[PDB]
Amino acid sequence: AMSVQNIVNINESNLQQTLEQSMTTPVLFYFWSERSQHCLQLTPVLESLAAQYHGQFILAKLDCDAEQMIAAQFGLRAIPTVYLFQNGQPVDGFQGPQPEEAIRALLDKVLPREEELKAQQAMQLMQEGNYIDALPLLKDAWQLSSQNSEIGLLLAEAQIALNRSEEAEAVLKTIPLQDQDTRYQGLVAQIELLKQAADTPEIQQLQQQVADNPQDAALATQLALQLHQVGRNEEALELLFSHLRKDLTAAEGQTRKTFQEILAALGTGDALASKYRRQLYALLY
Ligand SMILES: [Ca+2]
Ligand SMILES: [Ca+2]
Repeated sequence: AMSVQNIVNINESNLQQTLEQSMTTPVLFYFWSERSQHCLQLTPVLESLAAQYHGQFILAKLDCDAEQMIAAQFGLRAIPTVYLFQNGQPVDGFQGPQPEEAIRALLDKVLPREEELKAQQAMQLMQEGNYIDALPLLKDAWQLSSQNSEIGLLLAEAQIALNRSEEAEAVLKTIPLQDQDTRYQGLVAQIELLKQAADTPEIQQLQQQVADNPQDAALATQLALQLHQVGRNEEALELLFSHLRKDLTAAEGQTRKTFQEILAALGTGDALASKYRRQLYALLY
């Protein structure tokens, strides 16, 4: 049934739909009467909570004078009654006037928390491969949830698809041992595979040659270039930046040129690049 600000008036034409809606979205049934002075207080309050809650619950007004038989079916003892429905089943409710505060308390006890809504917005974005916009929702939701496991797993999954394996690892190390179940174990395996896939023969050999020659700018620069080949961009940038802090001519300007090519490749939309651009500017000028 179509709502206007998430209010529908119940009659025999829409009872069954609304009861069915209740399986997915909680429904606040409000048994009311034009003749009830108490309904005159309650009505305005319930309608504006129906506005302020943006579809998180539907208000189902049942006029008990116009719809006497539908009302007898619910088993009313007084008008007004307000009953929260979920799964076609009454959950909680009350009878008589109530301040806004008791109503919210009844509503918020059942409605999804901010972090759950955020997690669901993020899951949709991830559905649309928009991992990049899912990330801030998941960080937000994860903090709000006090770093709960379920959200944790989603946050790690997002960081992995974004090639932020280090960040994902840091999240997963957070998870209680008892929650290290199937999904978690798949994530840990992905990470190991990702790491292995980025640990190239050429990188391994250049690595050791810089471990033992921690001053050859040209060696560090070819390495940085290999790291870039496989998306290890942060390591490649920090290492090129280490040597630029010492000499801007490093390895005869190849350090600076490689540094700026990587930044070019990462584009304007990269937090990582944008960080390093500003450090570069401050260092050069
Ligand atoms: Ca378990
Ligand atoms: Ca400066």
